[PDB]
Amino acid sequence: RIKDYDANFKIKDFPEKAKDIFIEAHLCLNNSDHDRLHTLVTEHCFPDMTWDIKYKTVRWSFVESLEPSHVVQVRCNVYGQITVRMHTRQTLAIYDRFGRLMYGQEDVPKDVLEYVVFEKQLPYGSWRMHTKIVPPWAPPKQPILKTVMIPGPQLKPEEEYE
Amino acid sequence: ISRKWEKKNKIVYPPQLPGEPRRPAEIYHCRRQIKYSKDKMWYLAKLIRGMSIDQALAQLEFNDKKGAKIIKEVLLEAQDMAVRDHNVEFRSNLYIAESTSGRGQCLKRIRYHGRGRFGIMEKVYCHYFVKLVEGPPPPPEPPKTAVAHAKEYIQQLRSRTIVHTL
Amino acid sequence: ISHGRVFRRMGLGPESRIHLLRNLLTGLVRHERIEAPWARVDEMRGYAEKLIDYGKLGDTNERAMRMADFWLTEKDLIPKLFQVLAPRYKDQTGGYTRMLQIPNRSLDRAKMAVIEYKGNCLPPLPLPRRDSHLTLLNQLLQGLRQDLRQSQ
Amino acid sequence: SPTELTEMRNDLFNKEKARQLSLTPRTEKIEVKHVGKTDPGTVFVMNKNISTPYSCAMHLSEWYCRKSILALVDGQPWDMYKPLTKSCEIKFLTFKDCDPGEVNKAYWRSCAMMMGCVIERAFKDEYMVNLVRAPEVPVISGAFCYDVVLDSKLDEWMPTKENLRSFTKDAHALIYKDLPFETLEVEAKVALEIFQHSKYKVDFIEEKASQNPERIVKLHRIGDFIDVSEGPLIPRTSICFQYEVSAVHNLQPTQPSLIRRFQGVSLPVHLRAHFTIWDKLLERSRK
Amino acid sequence: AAPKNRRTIEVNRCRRRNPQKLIKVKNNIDVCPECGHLKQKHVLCAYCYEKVCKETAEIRRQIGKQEGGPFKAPTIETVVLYTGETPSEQDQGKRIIERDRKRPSWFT
Ligand SMILES: [Mg+2]
Ligand SMILES: [Mg+2]
Ligand SMILES: [Mg+2]
Ligand SMILES: [Zn+2]
Repeated sequence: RIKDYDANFKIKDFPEKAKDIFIEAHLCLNNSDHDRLHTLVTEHCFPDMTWDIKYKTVRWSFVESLEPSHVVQVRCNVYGQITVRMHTRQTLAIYDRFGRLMYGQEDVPKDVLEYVVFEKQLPYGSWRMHTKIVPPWAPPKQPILKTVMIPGPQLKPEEEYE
Repeated sequence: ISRKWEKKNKIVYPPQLPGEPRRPAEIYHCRRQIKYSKDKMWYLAKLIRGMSIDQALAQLEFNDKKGAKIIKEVLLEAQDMAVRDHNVEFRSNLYIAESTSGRGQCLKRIRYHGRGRFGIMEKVYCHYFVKLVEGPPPPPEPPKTAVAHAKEYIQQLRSRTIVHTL
Repeated sequence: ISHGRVFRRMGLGPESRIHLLRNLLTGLVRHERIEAPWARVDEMRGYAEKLIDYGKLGDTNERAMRMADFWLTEKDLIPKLFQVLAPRYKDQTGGYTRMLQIPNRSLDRAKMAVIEYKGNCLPPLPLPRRDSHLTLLNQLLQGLRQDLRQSQ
Repeated sequence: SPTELTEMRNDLFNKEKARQLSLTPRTEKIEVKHVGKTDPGTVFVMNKNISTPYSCAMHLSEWYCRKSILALVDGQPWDMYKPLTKSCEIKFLTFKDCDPGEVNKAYWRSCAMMMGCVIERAFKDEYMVNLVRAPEVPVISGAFCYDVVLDSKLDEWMPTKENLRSFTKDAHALIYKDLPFETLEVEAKVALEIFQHSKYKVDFIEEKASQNPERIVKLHRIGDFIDVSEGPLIPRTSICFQYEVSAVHNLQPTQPSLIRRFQGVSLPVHLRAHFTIWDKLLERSRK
Repeated sequence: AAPKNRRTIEVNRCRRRNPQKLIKVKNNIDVCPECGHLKQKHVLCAYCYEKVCKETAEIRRQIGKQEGGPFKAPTIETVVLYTGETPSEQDQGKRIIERDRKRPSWFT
């Protein structure tokens, strides 16, 4: 279906383009380039990437890809979604409004395995990141620097704790 | 109308260098168009000015003025947003750096007097502003001792010059 | 100058004061716990104690019956006064009422208090309790007491 | 020299702190649940070996920090500044609890430690002072006791009222300084390395290592003052409000050495006693 | 009498910021050991008092339902019994107010 709609697509050549799109989108997140983000990721992706990062600086950098990226699953007014498994190595450093580090290390690289789902709209559409599937068996993410308090039930006077 | 206080929370500072003191977090909050006189609100603002968040809440919970409840609600909202969005680790580790009351947009009404005469009432509204700064409240300025006071006097004496001469 | 004046000036006059106290005291007899402005509760506490004494006097006492009839505007409470409260306090000689200040009224920030007859069926008030005997200061004072007792 | 001894002891203490904190790199998250009566159900996701019950109190409110002297972690008492080591149940203990016994003991030990520091730093250089032990006397005794052996030159010297008042002044200077009670669980080997110049402290460390299954010992510092603690201590010296070195008594078995017991009495800010009650307490503590 | 001159903002600030005007800090506030909410030392805890008042309201509503009308105050003592509780020998001969909930821990 993808080939009958486009006539110049290559599944074998897709992974390099997908990796380039991913790197460019994350660099756009780093530089707060929403205009380029809207071209590199879908409208279902952009809010997920930007909402919680608003008012904070992210220092993201891709250092290397451990194993070559390769397509995994592809399905299809008509959209086509391609799942690409990438096991690469990246860096993070997220700071507060005040420039205080709150996640990751600016230099230490970390190995990340992820499944990026790209989508395309079938005249002027293109391939843009649509989602990231997180395996239920995914290793726990890096712990946060600051401690957290989770309030218990804010009991009303009549209510009693259980 | 001006709404710069709300925008003051949107300033993003550049990342701090590792060899730099940790910048205390600042959270600006406000409530607009409170049905309360700014003059009366000023007393509550002055009361809680410079105190820790918990102490301010404690005083406001037992002060009888109407504005006390409004200021308590504003402070609670400020604490919640400081924890959720401004990366403040501890709820209690906040102090009121700034607290002021501003004039709101008021409405003019007529008060009827005895002989067909009248006065112009003003349905007074006021704004309320708070800045919460992370960290323990700054120690109160200790009263200047006799030693320092005499030191200042002696410095004044030493500063004397032969005026109006070569 | 109000030297020695022991009665507050309440209501619209002396009669209105008596009637306000009477209504508060009837409510107290009915419910065994009433929250009302602090000054009014303070003024009515003595009258509550006096009704308890008059109920102790007994049903047959015509003077006590007349006092109860006047003070209890709801006549169903006179049998209560004479058969539930006075028998309850027969052992006691005084202090039938517990009065405790309450957070100020939300409406006008009035000083309020709760007054109850002791031993009522209602849930106990959050009474203020003295520090435990096991505190540091209390233990030191217990040591003082033991030393004095051993000396004597 | 005493200054050299203090400097090297503090250096060893700091190296031990650095080693302990480096033993657990990164930030491992431990869940500590507030099993206390009020604010029930609050679970704190703290940093392991870094966060403290004081950090828990800071998360809760300022009143917790001001009023909480001890922390029961999984049923055991903890210093408010002792880092937590695992997910657990936490309950803050104040002075005015129903059964303040543990808090009383901790305050009592802390007062004894402050007395020991004052004793060691009060005497002149030419006189040797060696702190032997802080007996765990009950509060009912009316006075916390600290045992010291002074120089043989002063075998017939008894402190005067002015000397006792100077000791109280030094203790109040410490209180004004308001130093935290830093704590560590350090192996008996390092404890002996720190206290190699005090046979009394060495043998006390040996007894503690024998009592506990491992060779772990509670080592506490107020400021530039390392000491062995029988148990948990209070957060900061500023907790103390009234503090008085009441008297000194020589122990009967004087033939081996003069064990002089400094007896004092104290009360925290939360339990201030009136002037007359305090005077009576001083009279009863002078015994 | 009318003002002879407008009082300046300096004089007005003096008058209205004189510490006699300013609100006084209250040092009698303390934490309630029961619920942990703030309370003035002499005043009863607001949270605990509200608990007691709501339980009292429920009990009084049950009392009214049992009475069934005005001027029907009982001539005997009253005892409140909760779910899973039976009258004791002392409770015998006393009007039983049944509450459809577990007895509160504070209530005894
Ligand atoms: Mg007219
Ligand atoms: Mg006007
Ligand atoms: Mg009047
Ligand atoms: Zn309470």
